[PDB]
Amino acid sequence: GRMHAPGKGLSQSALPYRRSVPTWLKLTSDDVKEQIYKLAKKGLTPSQIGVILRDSHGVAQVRFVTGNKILRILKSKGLAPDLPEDLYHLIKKAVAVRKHLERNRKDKDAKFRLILIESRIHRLARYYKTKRVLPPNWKYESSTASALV
Amino acid sequence: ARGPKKHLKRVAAPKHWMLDKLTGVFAPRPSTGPHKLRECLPLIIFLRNRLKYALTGDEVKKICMQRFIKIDGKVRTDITYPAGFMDVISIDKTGENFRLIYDTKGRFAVHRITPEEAKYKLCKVRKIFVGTKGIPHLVTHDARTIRYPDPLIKVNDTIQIDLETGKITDFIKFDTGNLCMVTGGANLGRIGVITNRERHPGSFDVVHVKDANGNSFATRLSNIFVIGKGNKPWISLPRGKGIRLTIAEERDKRLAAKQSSG
Amino acid sequence: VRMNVLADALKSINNAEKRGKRQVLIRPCSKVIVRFLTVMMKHGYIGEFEIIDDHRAGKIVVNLTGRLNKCGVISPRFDVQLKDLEKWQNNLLPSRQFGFIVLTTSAGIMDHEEARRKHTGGKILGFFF
Amino acid sequence: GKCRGLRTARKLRSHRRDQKWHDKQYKKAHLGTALKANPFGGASHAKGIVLEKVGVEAKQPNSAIRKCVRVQLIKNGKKITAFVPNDGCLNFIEENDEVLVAGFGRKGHAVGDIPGVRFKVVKVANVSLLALYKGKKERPR
Amino acid sequence: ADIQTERAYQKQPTIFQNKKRVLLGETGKEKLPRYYKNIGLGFKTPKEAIEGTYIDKKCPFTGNVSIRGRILSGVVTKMKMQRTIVIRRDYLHYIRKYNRFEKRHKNMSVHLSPCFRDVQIGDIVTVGECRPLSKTVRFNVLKVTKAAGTK
RNA sequence: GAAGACGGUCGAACUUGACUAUCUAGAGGAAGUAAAAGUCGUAACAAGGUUUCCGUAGGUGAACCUGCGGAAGGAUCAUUA
RNA sequence: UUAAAGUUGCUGCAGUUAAAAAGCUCGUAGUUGGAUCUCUCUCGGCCGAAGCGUUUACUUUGAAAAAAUUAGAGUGUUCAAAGCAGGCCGCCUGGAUACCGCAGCUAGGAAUAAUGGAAUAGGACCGCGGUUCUAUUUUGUUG
RNA sequence: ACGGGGAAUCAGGGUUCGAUUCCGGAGAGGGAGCCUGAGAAACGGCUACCACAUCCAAGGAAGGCAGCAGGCGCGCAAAUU
Repeated sequence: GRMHAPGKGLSQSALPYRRSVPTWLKLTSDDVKEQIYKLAKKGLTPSQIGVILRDSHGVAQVRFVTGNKILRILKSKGLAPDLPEDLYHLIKKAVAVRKHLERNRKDKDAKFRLILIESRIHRLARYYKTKRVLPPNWKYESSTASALV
Repeated sequence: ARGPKKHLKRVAAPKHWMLDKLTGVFAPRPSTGPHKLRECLPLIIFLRNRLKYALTGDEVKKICMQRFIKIDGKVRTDITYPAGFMDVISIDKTGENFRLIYDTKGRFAVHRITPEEAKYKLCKVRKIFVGTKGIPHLVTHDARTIRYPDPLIKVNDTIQIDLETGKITDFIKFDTGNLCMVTGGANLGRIGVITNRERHPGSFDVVHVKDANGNSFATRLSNIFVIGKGNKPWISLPRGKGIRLTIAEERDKRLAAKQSSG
Repeated sequence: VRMNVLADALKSINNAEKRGKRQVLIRPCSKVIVRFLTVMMKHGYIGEFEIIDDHRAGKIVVNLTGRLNKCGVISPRFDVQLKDLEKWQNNLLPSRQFGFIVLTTSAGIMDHEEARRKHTGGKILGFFF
Repeated sequence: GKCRGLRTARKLRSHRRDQKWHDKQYKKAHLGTALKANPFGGASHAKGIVLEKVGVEAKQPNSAIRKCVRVQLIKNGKKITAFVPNDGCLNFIEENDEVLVAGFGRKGHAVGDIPGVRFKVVKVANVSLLALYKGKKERPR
Repeated sequence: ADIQTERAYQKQPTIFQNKKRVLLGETGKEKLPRYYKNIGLGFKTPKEAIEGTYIDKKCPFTGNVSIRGRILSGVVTKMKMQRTIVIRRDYLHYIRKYNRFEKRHKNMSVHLSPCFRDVQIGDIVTVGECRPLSKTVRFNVLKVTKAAGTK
């Protein structure tokens, strides 16, 4: 059941049992990594690079071809962002709710909807401070967030 | 309180003295001496209760005051003098000699002994220190200090004291394979061979002992008294040989020993 | 959320002996489920079962005999000394003749009659009769 | 449902000792406010001095006059209406007499017919009422 | 001068530091011999105890204390005094009626020697019992292992 | 080497303030309690003769009445292309 | 005052209408958390030292836990409650034993449950080189 | 509320009592200070003060039963100078 919603919805991806790279795929792991470096130099997230190779280049799982997954390729080449992918998209979303909120003060919908985006940020910042992906003094302050994204 | 106690209640007495409940409020309260008051048998209990020589605590006074009683070869006119382990009680008017050794059940025993054995006793070495222009000393468990000991006497060994002179004759060292008696705890009065000694630095050594039937037990190191070199005891032993019978076969001994009657 | 996978996999096979079925599906399986199920099988309560291996966490299909009255879990897994096993098998079992308490000792997941022989305490996992 | 963890004994032990307070049998014996309100102070009996003989009326479905006695207790000065039990037992009592009083039997509640009366006379003038009623003894003056 | 911050002269009291020397002693080296000792329960004396210049009369490696009794442990919480820290010990107390436990904690003020420098809060430390060092302090820090979130 | 004094310290206790707490004399009125089978309506239980109940504001001899907004624990589980 | 009282409920109660679910949601502490991993080096006489391994909880053993009370063994107080006595024709006896929570010592087990161990490799194991300090034996003693 | 050893009840879990003869603490009307001594802040020792109170020739003198008995008071409530 979804965290800050009353919906108990079931929709996801179903990975197959056969874990091997299939027969027709004529891309080696070095060629896939070379594709990933260009698609990251274009300025895409790890969640967007895995889509482009699936749709156009026919790569089902990059973890199945290369042996490593997407983020551990970019963080080993060096072309990786400091704050992670999902924490960025929450901080960037809480900016646009907060930016729109100074225009319309009476909107008590997005005033409630800001706290849910707020309370998801501290759930992730706690996790990243625990796993030491973030420095242990990083805090979300509501005024500096226009220069974090 | 303010200053030391001079009475002993009866229920608060040591259990092994075997004083009954209804004879009085007070128990004999051992005098200060060589032994701890929990580890001793006063001379009033040896004469009145065990030997049945006296009948009241005034007849023990009348017996001891005729100077008929020597404890370790010195005449004792205190009826609450604490006699303890390996102490020789010589009564010369009758001709008996006793040694205080524990038996298998955690008490003392009336152990009559031959006057050829009553000229010596064993002691256990407790602290060894030098001093006073470099002269070495022992301290045994009777507080007997014997200056100029043998250099191969160390702590936890056993000396053999000559009781007329006070001097050491020969000793046993603490090793494995030596015959030992347990003088404290729940395995008290038990005789076995030292198997093993586990060291716990900053705490107590545990000394695993092995019976003559195979019954292994352990104690702390301070409840260990080396009696013999090898397996031969340098003193005599009581009627039971320091080997504790479980209560089933202790029952079987009675219900088979009554069948020798008629 | 699913706290206690062994709890949901025993009330899945409790609720189907009621309804009279001959097979259960119990997903997901841990290996505490397979040890518990093997103890019930060795005392004739269950019969043969098959571990379906998807790459995630297996499911089990268990063929049922009609012999199990009750299958239960104790939560939390209290610690049980061997001198305190009689109170547990008097609160949980229907008689002195049948029924078993499963506890996880350091010698393996076992009964209460096995744990008495090998002289072992453990933590109580559950019961069946 | 109840909490059921293995480290939850402080939640369990302290929920009970707050929930124990809603038990009126618990509270009336642990709060202390009903033992300073008790006229005895937690004694089985007490002595007093008879002020007057007020006789009080029975409750609703049955009619009589219960003969009582207004007592003023010695040990704390409190006043008490106690019931003189059998028949012809007010005729052993005069005013200003010393009376040992008991409870009635319901532990500080009234006993059915009599309204608001929680005590009964036991002895008058240091002789027993059962000794006077059954004629075993004589009233001492 | 990096030691003598006090109003009396900080001096390791067993070591004589005014021995008369000859011309190869004044020209060679100004060598202060240091007093250290071995705590007897398998705690290694640090090299800072053998090479330092700190002076501490309650340090268990260089001062006048002997470690005897219980050897315990705890994690650091507050280092805000002069030479002493606050550790908290965590334990579970069994309640018999409910057959359950409860979280419990107790604090200890404990002396930290200057040989254990660069100690951060939140790491496990072994403590050792000695005589009273102050009104509340009776343990001395013996070895400092670092929390698992270090490198 | 006694009496006695200076100074220090320990400290019972005393005096007067403040905060209290408790034993004690006094008109006035105050609230609930023991009953009441005393008088006017009949609010409620039937569609209880204004369906009832809930919150909230106002007015009275009073049970209450009325304005707003709910609920059915309603007197409808339903009203026709 | 205890049982009766499953009317205080850990075992083991209740919460639509009988007394009772917070108006709704977020949230720190607390409580609870999904699969997964099959003992060796330097010495003494092959057998002991010394080290461990990431730390514990758990479980089993040990030793230490005052007597009296409680349980329980023996014993015809004339029976019994008691007592620690007694029995045989000077001798032969007994005065046992269990239990003694939590905390602290000890040793075996390794299932369960917490926890570590290398991810910008200042990682393991190897032999290679450098820098600083320095053992105490070596030159019949002696500087 | 002196604490334990323990006591009552009890299927299992529990609940309540433990002033009371054994161990440990404290205290001798209330606080305080000492002398002697190995040991006391001792009360069947002393010095004060606060509280009671005995003799007196009115100047003075002596006190401490929560020891055993016994008395009064208190009280529902407890034995022989």
